Amino acid sequence: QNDLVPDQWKPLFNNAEWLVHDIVVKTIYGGLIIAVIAHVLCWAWTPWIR
Amino acid sequence: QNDLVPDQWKPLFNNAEWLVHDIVVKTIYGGLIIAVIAHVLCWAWTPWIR
Amino acid sequence: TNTVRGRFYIVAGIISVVMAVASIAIFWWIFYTITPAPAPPLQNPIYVNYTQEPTDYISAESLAAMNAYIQANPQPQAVQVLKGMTTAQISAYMVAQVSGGLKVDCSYCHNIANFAQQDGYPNAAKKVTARKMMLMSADLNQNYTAKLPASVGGYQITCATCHNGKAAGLEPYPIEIMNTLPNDWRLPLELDYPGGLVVTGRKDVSNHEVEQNQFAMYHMNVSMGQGCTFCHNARYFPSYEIAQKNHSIIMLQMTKHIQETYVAPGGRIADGIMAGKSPSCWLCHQGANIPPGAAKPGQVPAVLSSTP
Amino acid sequence: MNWIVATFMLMFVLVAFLPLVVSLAYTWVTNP
Amino acid sequence: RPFEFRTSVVVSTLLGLVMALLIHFVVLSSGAFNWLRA
Amino acid sequence: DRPFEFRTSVVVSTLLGLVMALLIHFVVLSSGAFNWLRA
Amino acid sequence: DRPFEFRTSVVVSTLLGLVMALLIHFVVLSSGAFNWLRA
Amino acid sequence: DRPFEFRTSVVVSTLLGLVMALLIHFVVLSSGAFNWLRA
Amino acid sequence: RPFEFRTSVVVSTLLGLVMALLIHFVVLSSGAFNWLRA
Ligand code: BCL
Ligand code: BCL
Ligand code: BCL
Ligand code: BCL
Ligand code: BCL
Ligand code: BCL
Ligand code: BCL
Ligand code: HEC
Ligand code: HEC
Ligand code: HEC
Ligand code: HEC
Ligand SMILES: [Ca+2]
Repeated sequence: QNDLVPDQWKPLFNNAEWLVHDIVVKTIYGGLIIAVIAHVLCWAWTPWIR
Repeated sequence: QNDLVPDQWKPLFNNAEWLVHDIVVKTIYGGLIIAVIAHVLCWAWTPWIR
Repeated sequence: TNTVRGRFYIVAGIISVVMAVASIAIFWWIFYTITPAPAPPLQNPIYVNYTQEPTDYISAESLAAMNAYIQANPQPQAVQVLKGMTTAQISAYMVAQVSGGLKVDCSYCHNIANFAQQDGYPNAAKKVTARKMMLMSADLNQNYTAKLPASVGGYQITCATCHNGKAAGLEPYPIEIMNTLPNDWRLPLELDYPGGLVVTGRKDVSNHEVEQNQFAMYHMNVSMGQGCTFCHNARYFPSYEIAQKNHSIIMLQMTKHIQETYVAPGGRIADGIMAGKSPSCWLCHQGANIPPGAAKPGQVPAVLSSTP
Repeated sequence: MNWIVATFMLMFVLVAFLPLVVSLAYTWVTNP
Repeated sequence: RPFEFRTSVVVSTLLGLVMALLIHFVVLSSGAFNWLRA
Repeated sequence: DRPFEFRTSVVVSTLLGLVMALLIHFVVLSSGAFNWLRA
Repeated sequence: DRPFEFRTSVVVSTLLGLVMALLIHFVVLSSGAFNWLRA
Repeated sequence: DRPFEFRTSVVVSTLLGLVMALLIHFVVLSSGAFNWLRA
Repeated sequence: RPFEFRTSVVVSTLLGLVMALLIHFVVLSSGAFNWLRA
């Protein structure tokens, strides 16, 4: 159960939920990077604030 | 389990609820700062009171 | 009261109420701060809710030729319809109402070098059709809108009615007004009025005829911008206690007359002055109970008005 | 139209829904 | 388990989201700022 | 015991993100500020 | 234990992908930008 | 034990294939691009 | 058994009948063939 979970987050996360949470945060980081690049490219194409 | 939560609000919060509440208040403060910055930038762009 | 639970409940209730009212307050403050006020309707001295201006479709050479012709001809030289008017008045009418109800240039129908010329230039058919449309307007508001009472206002039918600033390409039945109807339904102008769309209590009629009635009735109240209760007391639809129903009977007769006489005279399209385009209630009333292109009383050549 | 009075009246119409929602939530919570 | 805290946070999040959407649409449909113009 | 289950938070966040992506795409497409699928 | 089951995630992903593909194909066909299926 | 049962997968695949076949046949028939059943 | 023969037989028979009826209706409504004309 509470083996890989750090001592601070023991009452919240299980052993499986910690791994799922790690996957989720990595996905969110990748999505944020891709979104930043997409927004920069769209501003280069056509600025939406004039 | 009632640990690390002050006795004043013990009849309301657990320790997990205490951690969730801390996360919520930190999120609120960050959002408030970003909102203030956004309003300043929008005012510099186009004032709405003249 | 003594426990934390009751104090929390009271504080939560007051916080929720104040947050709701403050949210509504700030929403409406922002809304009224940034949202512009609506524009007031037109104050044109001729039209109800229509303007000829800006007159950018009329070139400078056209105005120069108009002024030269007025200077060289105090009186009209060849007029068959517009009688009792000087060249100045005719030109004012042809600027404000003709060519301002179609939004075209003086060279659309005329020859700039000589305004009295009849043929010899490739735009004589336009002038012929324009004269026929003057005669039609005279007839229309001479024996159809002169039957309405004075409580409606006494507005006249002019060129900007039925045109709304376009010369050709007029759409009596746009796709925007076919929202709940089949996109091929047309007004049943081959019937007689009153009596063409009466269904109540009839045993030689069924739901097919009631549907055909309802299509026309929804067309009517989309063309007026109103509900069914503008012309009816909904507790008895046969009743004639609202004056708009009699006004509508007169206007159904007028539009049937337009179909029979000017769209397909004698049953053949080739003899009409319109390109086989049957009228509707929407063509004049563009979502209002008084057409925007209608002329105010006293603003139409007297020969083309209801007074003669 | 005032649009500020109408919104408060709409909020009253909506808050008329609350007791039935509380009844459903009570039934769900009390029957695990 | 007490129902007060979860209910409060859920209603707060819903209110914030709805208010943000409403204000954004109101500002967009007004034309005061350039923003998304043809 | 926990105030919130992880499963509910994941489900809600995923649904909200998908709905918001669709809404923004449709609003921007309908605005007409960008070319996109013309003709 | 496990917050999610693999079967549920597989079903949700398949349904979402199918719906998205159909929606995009319909939008592109109705736009008129590409020649594709013309009389 | 077992995540997916084979019978349900077979049934779902069969129904999905049939539905897609019908949809594409009707789209192509009503598009008017091919001669096929005309007049 | 994971598979029942009766269910497969019933499903096949119903699906064949429905498809035959549908094809007949589409083909007659098409108007391509000179079939049952007044
Ligand atoms: C949604 C579709 C499928 C599915 C499709 C895939 C695919 C495809 C892969 C996996 C992979 C994994 N899946 Mg899976 N998987 C599904 C459902 C599950 C479920 C579940 C209970 O439902 C679980 C527990 C898992 C578990 C796993 C892990 C065993 C494995 C490794 C995760 C990882 O390293 O991500 C952590 C890393 C990330 C999340 C990377 C982030 C992705 C971003 C968006 C890419 C952009 C890069 C960016 C520009 C750079 C930024 C760097 C980032 C900070 C990392 N999957 C669903 C049903 N899964 C991976 C694998 O097996 O390795 C070979 C893999 O490639
Ligand atoms: C500039 C043009 C407009 C105007 C346009 C807007 C618009 C548009 C918005 C506001 C919003 C606000 N405006 Mg304003 N506003 C104007 C003038 C005013 C005036 C005034 C007296 O002039 C006042 C008092 C305000 C007051 C306010 C507040 C009610 C609010 C800012 C608080 C906030 O959101 O932080 C509170 C902080 C939080 C709620 C924390 C939550 C935020 C966190 C960070 C989550 C963000 C979501 C994120 C995108 C999700 C990403 C997830 C990841 C991908 C994983 N405005 C003028 C007239 N205003 C915003 C609002 O209503 O938000 C509720 C808003 O969207
Ligand atoms: C002229 C107007 C300006 C503009 C002026 C402003 C001003 C002024 C403000 C913003 C703000 C915002 N603007 Mg802006 N903005 C513009 C155009 C845009 C466009 C666009 C496509 O054009 C977008 C997408 C945005 C989007 C945004 C957001 C980043 C932000 C709203 C925050 C919010 O929703 O909090 C409310 C959301 C919530 C309360 C819910 C979010 C919480 C999370 C996401 C919910 C799920 C998490 C949780 C774990 C799930 C489980 C829940 C339970 C635990 C189970 N703007 C234009 C250019 N904008 C506001 C801001 O706050 O800046 C940060 C702000 O004040
Ligand atoms: C650039 C032109 C437009 C604009 C068009 C869009 C469009 C379109 C979108 C945004 C989105 C965003 N925009 Mg923007 N945006 C504009 C201007 C703004 C302004 C501003 C002040 O002007 C602000 C504050 C924003 C802010 C935002 C954020 C709220 C949001 C990015 C969040 C994010 O990181 O998602 C990153 C996404 C994730 C973290 C989710 C993870 C996605 C995964 C990794 C990819 C899944 C793809 C697919 C489904 C899977 C493949 C299938 C296989 C089987 C595996 N925009 C202008 C007006 N904006 C996006 C959004 O709402 O998403 C939530 C969005 O779709
Ligand atoms: C090119 C013209 C159009 C366009 C038309 C389409 C159409 C049409 C489609 C896409 C699809 C996609 N487009 Mg595109 N797309 C355009 C522009 C864009 C832009 C952009 C910024 O301009 C972006 C970001 C995208 C992004 C995308 C992705 C979201 C997606 C492809 C990845 C995927 O998930 O499927 C990859 C698929 C998988 C990873 C799953 C594998 C599926 C397997 C192959 C099963 C298939 C079933 C098979 C036929 C059955 C036979 C089985 C046998 C009997 C055994 N498009 C332009 C405007 N786009 C597709 C989509 O939404 O799919 C979900 C889609 O159908
Ligand atoms: C050529 C003219 C049309 C076109 C018209 C069609 C039509 C019509 C069909 C397809 C189908 C397909 N088309 Mg195509 N298709 C076109 C253009 C495309 C393009 C493209 C980018 O241009 C693509 C990617 C495709 C892709 C596809 C595939 C998705 C699909 C074939 C794969 C499959 O699963 O069948 C392989 C089939 C199997 C693996 C299952 C076979 C099952 C059994 C053997 C057959 C049924 C039983 C029999 C009828 C009765 C006997 C029962 C008793 C014993 C008596 N088409 C053009 C526009 N296309 C088919 C489809 O969607 O099928 C699902 C389909 O019907
Ligand atoms: C010729 C004019 C039309 C056309 C009109 C029809 C019509 C109409 C039918 C078909 C049917 C078929 N057509 Mg065809 N078809 C056309 C063009 C095509 C093209 C093509 C690429 O052009 C293809 C691939 C097909 C393919 C097909 C097959 C899907 C099918 C024949 C195989 C089958 O399963 O039936 C063989 C039938 C069986 C194996 C079932 C037999 C069952 C028993 C023997 C019969 C029971 C009836 C009996 C009265 C009951 C007995 C009870 C007594 C009391 C004892 N057609 C053209 C456009 N087609 C048939 C179908 O869909 O059947 C399912 C069908 O009815
Ligand atoms: C077609 C819609 C026309 C447009 C455009 C213009 N005019 Fe016209 N005009 C038209 C007709 C059918 C007639 C004859 C009326 C009749 O009863 O027969 C006229 C007449 C004139 C005249 C009178 C000249 C004369 O009789 O000697 C003038 C001075 C005149 N029109 C001026 C004029 C101006 C200035 C125009 C541009 C604003 C203009 N016309 C356009 C039909 C049409
Ligand atoms: C409603 C009963 C109308 C009145 C009032 C006026 N016109 Fe008209 N006109 C009407 C129709 C339905 C059409 C056909 C439009 C089409 O798309 O074909 C016309 C056409 C003309 C034309 C010919 C247009 C062209 O050939 O391009 C002219 C020159 C014209 N109308 C002139 C005209 C004038 C001068 C009017 C005021 C006296 C006038 N029309 C009124 C319907 C109606
Ligand atoms: C004014 C533009 C009207 C609107 C708006 C509506 N109706 Fe009407 N209705 C109007 C007239 C001039 C007539 C007489 C038709 C005739 O040929 O004499 C009618 C008639 C009916 C009837 C039948 C009356 C009868 O004696 O049986 C019905 C049932 C009816 N109208 C219904 C109706 C509905 C449902 C309306 C809202 C969609 C509606 N009317 C509007 C004039 C006008
Ligand atoms: C252009 C030739 C029109 C056609 C087509 C229709 N109408 Fe009309 N309508 C027209 C004018 C210029 C006026 C005002 C005349 C006046 O002296 O008031 C009207 C007025 C009406 C009214 C009265 C509105 C009111 O508030 O009292 C009604 C009810 C009306 N018209 C109905 C109506 C219907 C049902 C029509 C289609 C059959 C229709 N109108 C066509 C000009 C024109
Ligand atoms: Ca329709």
